[PDB]
Amino acid sequence: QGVNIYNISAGTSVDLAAPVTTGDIVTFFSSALNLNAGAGNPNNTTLNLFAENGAYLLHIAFRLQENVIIFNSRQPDGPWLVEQAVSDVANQFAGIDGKAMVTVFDHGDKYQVVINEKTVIQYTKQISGLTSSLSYNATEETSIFSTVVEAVTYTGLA
Amino acid sequence: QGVNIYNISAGTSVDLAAPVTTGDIVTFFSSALNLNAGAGNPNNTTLNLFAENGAYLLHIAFRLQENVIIFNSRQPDGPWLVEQAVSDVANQFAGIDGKAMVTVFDHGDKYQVVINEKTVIQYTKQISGLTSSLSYNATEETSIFSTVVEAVTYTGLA
Ligand SMILES: CC(=O)N[C@H]1[C@@H](Oc2ccc([N+](=O)[O-])cc2)O[C@H](CO)[C@H](O)[C@@H]1O[C@@H]1O[C@H](CO)[C@H](O)[C@H](O)[C@H]1O
Ligand SMILES: CC(=O)N[C@H]1[C@@H](Oc2ccc([N+](=O)[O-])cc2)O[C@H](CO)[C@H](O)[C@@H]1O[C@@H]1O[C@H](CO)[C@H](O)[C@H](O)[C@H]1O
Repeated sequence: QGVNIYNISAGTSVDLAAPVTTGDIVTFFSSALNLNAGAGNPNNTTLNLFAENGAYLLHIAFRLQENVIIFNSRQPDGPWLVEQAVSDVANQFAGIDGKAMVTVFDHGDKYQVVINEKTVIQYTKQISGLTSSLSYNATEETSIFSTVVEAVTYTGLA
Repeated sequence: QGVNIYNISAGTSVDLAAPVTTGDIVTFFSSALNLNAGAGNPNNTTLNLFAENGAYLLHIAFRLQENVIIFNSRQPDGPWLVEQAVSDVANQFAGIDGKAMVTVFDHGDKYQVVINEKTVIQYTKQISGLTSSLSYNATEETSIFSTVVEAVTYTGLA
């Protein structure tokens, strides 16, 4: 078992030293929380788990203006697949201010997403595979998280 | 599976909403790092996993003056057991400044301790059982970590 730490500036991605597979965990840590950020176009912030081939295994989109969190997947150079949506952004974060954490458990055929201590969705995968890189995209203006998001992975758990 | 967050002021402990058992994980996060803190008496900082009966399942002691990290266990109202020691404190933290994280994996008959990304010890348990509370002890003067340490547990993984 191992712990890997990464620092992700908004708009960039990182390649993992250890891939995330079934039974593994990834937690994104934000040193800030701005639920009053400007409107998204349409996203304020997105967090993503990528396959080495470029596929979007899991796409987490926070949209304040639409007050919802979208979950989707997408083949390397393909169209976005079936969107799953959880309504009420601020409710998922309630209980903790000025910071936040987003955790994704890889349960084989589903991705469990947890905001702080709250389970937000049991996302049935539309695309399977090993997560080889992670990303955090947003503008320095309308992101709900800090400029740099810390990612910690817990691998080789199974 | 669930995520639980706790904030631990130095010298206090917290009771877990979800106990940590075999296959589970606990990570202590410090917002500071002072490897130049005053001498310990003999500990500068200790992090602990407790059983509900008060037993010290795992005791992690950081001693700058002795430049070593001690690992031990202790029955509720019993003597300290066999000490395990890893030498060179600062080396375990090398690579990251101003902050740190300490992770403990409960592997059934052993506790794996990881400082940041470095595995420090594969502690063979001297006392088994469920971890029901965690603590972070130190003086506001000679602690190597921040005044408040954030603890995150990942339970129900097995
Ligand atoms: C701008 C916007 O709200 N895009 C949404 C919208 O789809 C469109 C596409 C084009 C236009 N337009 O030319 O005016 C408007 C809306 O709804 C889609 C779902 O039906 C998407 O939500 C789309 O945003 C895209 O969502 C995907 C994830 O599904 C991903 O987050 C993309 O980055 C995002 O643009
Ligand atoms: C002060 C000190 O260095 N204590 C150490 C030492 O044991 C003693 C006990 C008493 C005296 N004394 O009356 O002068 C000096 C030293 O070595 C022990 C191991 O052989 C311990 O390391 C002890 O510290 C205690 O360690 C345990 C864990 O084993 C725990 O961290 C206690 O909080 C700590 O005091």
